[PDB]
Amino acid sequence: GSSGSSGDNYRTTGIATIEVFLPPRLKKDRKNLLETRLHITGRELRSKIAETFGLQENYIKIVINKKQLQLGKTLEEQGVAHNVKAMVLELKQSSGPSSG
Repeated sequence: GSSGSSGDNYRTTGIATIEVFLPPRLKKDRKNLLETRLHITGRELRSKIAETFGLQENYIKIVINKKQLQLGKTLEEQGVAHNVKAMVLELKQSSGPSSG
């Protein structure tokens, strides 16, 4: 429903290269780099990568520094700088409440 917000012309770009490491299942190409801002919420990432590689966002989890991506914290908050690395993990069987 309608699209188009914010603008720019001349101003430093708060972009940051991210290294996405897909599992030995998809295999698309060498180390995949993802260019994104830092202001974006960690959640946006988990979603970005997904959409990016058309993968799933509700079925994946980023990992950085043998830690988990803090979707509740901004890339900057958690501590995501430029030229960083990230791992793509696949959630486990999610049963939860039966579907009716």
